[PDB]
Amino acid sequence: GRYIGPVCRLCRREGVKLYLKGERCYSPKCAMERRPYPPGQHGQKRARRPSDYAVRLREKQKLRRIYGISERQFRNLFEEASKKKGVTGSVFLGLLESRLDNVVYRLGFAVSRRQARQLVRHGHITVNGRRVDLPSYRVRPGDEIAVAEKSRNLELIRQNLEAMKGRKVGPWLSLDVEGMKGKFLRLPDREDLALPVNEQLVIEFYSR
Amino acid sequence: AYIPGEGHNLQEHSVVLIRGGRVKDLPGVRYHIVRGVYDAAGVKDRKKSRSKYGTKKPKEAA
Amino acid sequence: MVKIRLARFGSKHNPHYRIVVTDARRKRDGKYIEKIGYYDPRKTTPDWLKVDVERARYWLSVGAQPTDTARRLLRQAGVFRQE
Amino acid sequence: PKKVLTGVVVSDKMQKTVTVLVERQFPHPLYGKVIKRSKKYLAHDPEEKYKLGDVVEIIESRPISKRKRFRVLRLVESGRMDLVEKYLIRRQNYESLSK
Amino acid sequence: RNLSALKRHRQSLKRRLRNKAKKSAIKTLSKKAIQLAQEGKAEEALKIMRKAESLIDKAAKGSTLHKNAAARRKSRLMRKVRQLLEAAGAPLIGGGLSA
RNA sequence: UGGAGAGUUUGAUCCUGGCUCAGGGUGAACGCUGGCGGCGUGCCUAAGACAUGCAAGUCGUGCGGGCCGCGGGAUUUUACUCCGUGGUCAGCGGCGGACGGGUGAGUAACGCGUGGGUGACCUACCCGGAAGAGGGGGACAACCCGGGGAAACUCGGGCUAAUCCCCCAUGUGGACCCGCCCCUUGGGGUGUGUCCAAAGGGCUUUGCCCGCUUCCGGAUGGGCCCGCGUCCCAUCAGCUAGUUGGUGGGGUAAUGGCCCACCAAGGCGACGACGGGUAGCCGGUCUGAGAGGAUGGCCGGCCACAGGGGCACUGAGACACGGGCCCCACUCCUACGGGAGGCAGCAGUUAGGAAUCUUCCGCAAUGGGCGCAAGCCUGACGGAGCGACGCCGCUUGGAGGAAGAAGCCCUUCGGGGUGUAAACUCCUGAACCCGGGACGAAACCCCCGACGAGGGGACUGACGGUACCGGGGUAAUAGCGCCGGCCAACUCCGUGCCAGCAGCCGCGGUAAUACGGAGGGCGCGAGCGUUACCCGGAUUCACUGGGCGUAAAGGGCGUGUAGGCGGCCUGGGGCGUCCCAUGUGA
Ligand SMILES: NC[C@@H]1O[C@H](O[C@H]2[C@@H](O)[C@H](O[C@@H]3[C@@H](O)[C@H](N)C[C@H](N)[C@H]3O[C@H]3O[C@H](CO)[C@@H](O)[C@H](O)[C@H]3N)O[C@@H]2CO)[C@H](N)[C@@H](O)[C@@H]1O
Ligand SMILES: NC[C@@H]1O[C@H](O[C@H]2[C@@H](O)[C@H](O[C@@H]3[C@@H](O)[C@H](N)C[C@H](N)[C@H]3O[C@H]3O[C@H](CO)[C@@H](O)[C@H](O)[C@H]3N)O[C@@H]2CO)[C@H](N)[C@@H](O)[C@@H]1O
Ligand SMILES: NC[C@@H]1O[C@H](O[C@H]2[C@@H](O)[C@H](O[C@@H]3[C@@H](O)[C@H](N)C[C@H](N)[C@H]3O[C@H]3O[C@H](CO)[C@@H](O)[C@H](O)[C@H]3N)O[C@@H]2CO)[C@H](N)[C@@H](O)[C@@H]1O
Ligand SMILES: [Mg+2]
Ligand SMILES: [Mg+2]
Ligand SMILES: [Mg+2]
Ligand SMILES: [Mg+2]
Ligand SMILES: [Mg+2]
Ligand SMILES: [Mg+2]
Ligand SMILES: [Mg+2]
Ligand SMILES: [Mg+2]
Ligand SMILES: [Mg+2]
Ligand SMILES: [Mg+2]
Ligand SMILES: [Mg+2]
Ligand SMILES: [Mg+2]
Ligand SMILES: [Mg+2]
Ligand SMILES: [Mg+2]
Ligand SMILES: [Mg+2]
Ligand SMILES: [Mg+2]
Ligand SMILES: [Mg+2]
Ligand SMILES: [Mg+2]
Ligand SMILES: [Mg+2]
Ligand SMILES: [Mg+2]
Ligand SMILES: [Mg+2]
Ligand SMILES: [Mg+2]
Ligand SMILES: [Mg+2]
Ligand SMILES: [Mg+2]
Ligand SMILES: [Mg+2]
Ligand SMILES: [Mg+2]
Ligand SMILES: [Mg+2]
Ligand SMILES: [Mg+2]
Ligand SMILES: [Mg+2]
Ligand SMILES: [Mg+2]
Ligand SMILES: [Mg+2]
Ligand SMILES: [Mg+2]
Ligand SMILES: [Mg+2]
Ligand SMILES: [Mg+2]
Ligand SMILES: [Mg+2]
Ligand SMILES: [Mg+2]
Ligand SMILES: [Mg+2]
Ligand SMILES: [Mg+2]
Ligand SMILES: [Mg+2]
Ligand SMILES: [Mg+2]
Ligand SMILES: [Mg+2]
Ligand SMILES: [Mg+2]
Ligand SMILES: [Mg+2]
Ligand SMILES: [Mg+2]
Repeated sequence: GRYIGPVCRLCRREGVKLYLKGERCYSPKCAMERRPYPPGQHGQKRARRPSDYAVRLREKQKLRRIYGISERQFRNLFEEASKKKGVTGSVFLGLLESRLDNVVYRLGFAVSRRQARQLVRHGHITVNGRRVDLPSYRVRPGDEIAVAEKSRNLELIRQNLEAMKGRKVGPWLSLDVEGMKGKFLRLPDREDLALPVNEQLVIEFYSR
Repeated sequence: AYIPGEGHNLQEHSVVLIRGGRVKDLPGVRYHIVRGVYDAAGVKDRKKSRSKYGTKKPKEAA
Repeated sequence: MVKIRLARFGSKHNPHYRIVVTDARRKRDGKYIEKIGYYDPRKTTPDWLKVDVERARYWLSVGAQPTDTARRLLRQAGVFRQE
Repeated sequence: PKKVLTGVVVSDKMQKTVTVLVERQFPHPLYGKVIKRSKKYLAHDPEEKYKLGDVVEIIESRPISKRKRFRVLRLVESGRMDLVEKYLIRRQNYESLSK
Repeated sequence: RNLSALKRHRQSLKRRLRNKAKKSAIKTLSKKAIQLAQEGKAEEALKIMRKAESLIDKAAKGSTLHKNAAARRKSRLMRKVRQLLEAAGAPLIGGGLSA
């Protein structure tokens, strides 16, 4: 099963602020606004010039840890993107962003990918009316991602759909906020996302 | 064959599994005994790399 | 004696046959002579049976006994329906 | 098509049979260089008509003896005792490879 | 331990026996015919040949001799007879041979 | 849409060069650990030996009986005997047992692959087309009577039916010899002569249903032959006497030295014969930028085998896994004379081994055999069981939550770490409980129509009370490896060339990031490591793509055989080469 364990703790280590808690990893602390250095006894000591490997490792750990996905599943996605037509960097990100668990979070229904995961798992989500409890499910374009009518009354869905009052959603998505349902209009270009990650390093990491 | 580990329990009729893995400082020693199998008991008091040495999980803080 | 019969493809709890012409003597899932159609008994998809009837007609024309159920599928695709 | 080959009669010692040496050439599968290779065929000559030196065609045939599966289709041109020399020398070299 | 279609065994032995005899007849009569033709023989060489032809075509009706094993035997036989006859005089009682 | 390199020879350097590692793979095994599901997969060894059950039969619409019953008659004397009908048993006869299932022992071979050839052939069942079935006769089991053997079985005698066997006829046709045409390997046609057919059964009974005969055609499946391809050793160089060819026979469905008589003296070999080694081949699989290398396990295709060696019978088809004969070895029975057996079918047991499953459910589906049909058989098969053995999917929570509890660890004594991690607050609700509940199954069959087309009708589920849907509902598993460099991850203690680590370089001799433990960290996660094996890196057998002055490597030098290679101009052929179209590449 997916990671399960301390989080705004690679918010640390990986240098950059990763958004794995959503509400707090967002507000005087991803723990990161207090301690911007690696975890552990050595965290605050002159970091050593990183090896080409270290670098490429880190960048891929970053990207992976962001989406909360496991190495085996991440890897197969990468290999899938590699076979496919077109810039194999973006494509991967295309696929990574097509995971229902993510879309749901991109759509505001959840505040975290991790929390989005639980929503999808416990039946609270529905693709094209039919419901779907697989975090890995590939959302294709055209697909309507609703919330489960039965699940609507829940405090949690309410808050998140209410705090989406004002909010704006990525160019590849749309969102009827009242009907608690969004849409997947097309797959995101690299430019559509602002990820702290140079995928050129990731492709590179999977080359040896 | 080499008997790896902290210390052992092997005597003259012992019956053991061999695995291959030379020792290099000992000439003509091209195999290791596998600990935890047949009459080679696994290494007691081993907290770390326990699965080589073949010693089950200890149970005080676990 | 050559036969129009079904050959099992698909998978466990997922039957999908091939209407196929083959020698009687051949193992059920082995080399056949011609696939002349396919049939999905659980109609999971709108197109669950198809048969090249020109070809069926040909094989009957050369003396090929269908399975009873091979011919039910053939009947249905108007293999013997006439005039 | 019954296979038709062409080569050179290099023996008529047998009754109603000729031996025919037949060259075939082709790229080497790895090294690409075109290489020659050859093989003798025993061919049926019911009228002991063909003799040493003749270029004949040879045609795939219903069996006539053990290892006789070809008949002599036609003469292509006579003479070629040069090619027969080629074969005969290659043959006597063999005795100079023993112990 | 008692597989009841070792009935097939029983049958085989009876059919064997039946074929075995049919063939012995064909042999001894053919031999008889060719033998007669050695001494240039009127009716009787053919008369016998004629019987034997029947006995063959007959055997081929069933499993005995099926086919053209039949045709083969007739062929070998009424060739042999006609040849051995023309060593010596005319094909008298016209019997079984095309004029 | 495809190509990463590093460590290690020195005081240092460049080059050569080996070794080692990082990557992918697995029918695995071993260690530690282990929650769920779906789909796959599972004796690599002893082609060892096997208890027990099950695995090929079916047809009464081919035939005649026996045995156990019941009913009605000829009979009014109870003896004899006719008919009908219910079980049941085998026998005769047919069709099936040559497929389906198993295995890889042998095989380096037209075995296999691929493309051709058959004027050199066969093909039961099936489909099309043409024509027939008219007399007559016979036997053998069943059953009855006797004999031998301990049993396995077996000998003798007597009756009997058929779709069993035979004779005569009819000959649409076909076969053979001779001849003649056409055609060209034995392909068509034709003329005398000769020779060859058949079986009956059922009826809701004068007209249908199942069959039978001969012939031609199709379809399927096969046999034979040929070109090319198919591993290692030349420290195997010469091999051959059915050998090589011929004439004539035999044998086959058919070609052929396949076999035999006789004749000739031939055949093969460095382009590797002969010999030895090893191996089922292939479609594929793994690897690799590719070229290539390795491989042939699952699934499909072909071969070969059925305790070891031979052999033939029957048959369309076998030289026949669950048929027969003989020899050999092993096990069991034995009244010592004689017998019985063959899981490389499904399970299963035992032995070997590091290691590989249930003596399960079901014929409901698909397929197969026999049957007019109903059906019967089917360990083929469809399912379930067991093993993280593999692949994929999912869980062990989610959001808040301190300048930050305790414990444990560092510390320059100020402070730092584990760490939002926990505790705690809301929120969801794997497991588990309640309810509904499958698809897979429409045919065979019956009725209308005509037994055809078409229409109507009824039955049928092993998996399974499973999947899936609905209601309720508990915060509810984490491990393994690594942290000197290659390589991502550092400190305190312990230890003192010991105990130990170790893939290679090398660590350990009192301050060890290398040993053991702790804290902390890195990496993967129901797994993680180990060992073993293949490809990779290895351009380290170099075709792509290497080298030989001193690193390994120019033969001591010549002569010259086979072979390889070949100046300039013109013409012909078009074998290589290039192009188009087409068949094939399941
Ligand atoms: N009994 C265990 C072993 O069986 C072995 O023999 C085995 C083999 O002969 C054969 O097993 C085959 C195997 O050959 C071949 N590679 C195919 C498959 N792997 C196995 O399959 C066999 O066993 C599996 C279960 O293990 C069965 O499911 C399968 O149906 C059966 N054929 O059948 C036997 C097991 O069925 C050895 N005799 C011996 O080591 C020991 O008997
Ligand atoms: N028409 C040609 C074919 O000949 C083959 O047989 C030939 C080949 O098997 C063999 O010759 C080949 C040779 O051509 C090729 N250039 C070299 C190859 N090593 C040889 O192979 C030979 O040796 C190898 C290795 O020892 C073995 O497999 C076997 O004994 C033999 N095939 O000997 C025969 C003549 O070369 C096929 N088996 C057969 O299918 C077909 O007749
Ligand atoms: N090694 C030196 C000598 O090589 C000589 O022969 C070789 C040399 O004359 C010459 O090889 C040349 C080399 O001279 C010069 N240094 C340049 C060139 N790279 C080489 O060339 C060779 O190698 C390249 C690949 O590297 C190939 O592509 C090429 O076809 C091949 N000729 O061509 C021959 C190819 O090997 C002689 N064998 C002997 O004197 C000695 O071995
Ligand atoms: Mg820190
Ligand atoms: Mg029978
Ligand atoms: Mg040196
Ligand atoms: Mg040094
Ligand atoms: Mg090196
Ligand atoms: Mg399973
Ligand atoms: Mg009976
Ligand atoms: Mg088989
Ligand atoms: Mg099987
Ligand atoms: Mg050999
Ligand atoms: Mg044919
Ligand atoms: Mg009669
Ligand atoms: Mg008698
Ligand atoms: Mg008859
Ligand atoms: Mg006529
Ligand atoms: Mg007659
Ligand atoms: Mg002959
Ligand atoms: Mg072998
Ligand atoms: Mg390479
Ligand atoms: Mg191979
Ligand atoms: Mg045998
Ligand atoms: Mg026969
Ligand atoms: Mg055989
Ligand atoms: Mg058996
Ligand atoms: Mg054991
Ligand atoms: Mg069935
Ligand atoms: Mg059936
Ligand atoms: Mg939390
Ligand atoms: Mg609740
Ligand atoms: Mg490092
Ligand atoms: Mg260690
Ligand atoms: Mg110390
Ligand atoms: Mg270390
Ligand atoms: Mg340590
Ligand atoms: Mg998983
Ligand atoms: Mg290489
Ligand atoms: Mg080169
Ligand atoms: Mg070199
Ligand atoms: Mg030198
Ligand atoms: Mg010199
Ligand atoms: Mg010279
Ligand atoms: Mg020369
Ligand atoms: Mg030139
Ligand atoms: Mg050309």
